[PDB]
Amino acid sequence: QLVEETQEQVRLLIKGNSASKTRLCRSPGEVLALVQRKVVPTFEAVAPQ
Amino acid sequence: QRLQNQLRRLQDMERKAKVDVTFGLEPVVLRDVRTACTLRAQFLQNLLLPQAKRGSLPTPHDDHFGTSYQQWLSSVETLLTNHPPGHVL
Amino acid sequence: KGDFDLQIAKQDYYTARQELVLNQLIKQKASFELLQLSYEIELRKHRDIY
Amino acid sequence: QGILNAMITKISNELQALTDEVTQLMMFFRHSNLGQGTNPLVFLSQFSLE
Repeated sequence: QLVEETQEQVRLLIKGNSASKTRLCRSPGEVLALVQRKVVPTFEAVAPQ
Repeated sequence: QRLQNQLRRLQDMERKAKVDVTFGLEPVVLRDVRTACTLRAQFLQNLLLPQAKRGSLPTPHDDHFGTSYQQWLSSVETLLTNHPPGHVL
Repeated sequence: KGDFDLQIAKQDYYTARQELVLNQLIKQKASFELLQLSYEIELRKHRDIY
Repeated sequence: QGILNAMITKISNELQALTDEVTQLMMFFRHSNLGQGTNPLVFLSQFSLE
């Protein structure tokens, strides 16, 4: 019973484990998309103002 | 003046990241990562403590959801503040 | 008794090593959660300074 | 008008100081190319996690 419940536990672990690597592969990407298009434009925009 | 003070505040995050703060030599980054991972490991172990294997009544560990998370947040705050992401990597 | 004891001596080993594998996955999940939380904190800092 | 021009010179010095602070703070957020440890390790999203 512990083995089958731990198989369910392994599924409940891997459902987040598989997603974590994928979202950390793209974790630089979306933050840099916010950087080069939203935050850094406001970083410049103070000085020409 | 307030944003100059903001500049003064934000000119120390990377400055504190520059120094390799080191407590036993093993840096504080490695010890803090190990301690924070130990706390998160306790959190996941309470998540993955087998309910049917528990001899007593099942304990809904929402206090372990909250207070252990806050202690983990304090440890992670210290870890990120004192250390750079590169040697974190 | 012998037939049960051989399999139980193997089953304690199975339980210990499978819990070791579980704790390895737990440590990996902890490290990934820490790294993702650091990314989220960096994103919040970026938005606040913005 | 002379005092006005002197104080506009003062405020222009203030604006140059503001632009100096802005330029000082650009290099932390234009730091997107962290492909090395030599460059200050500012943000984690500027790295490559591979």
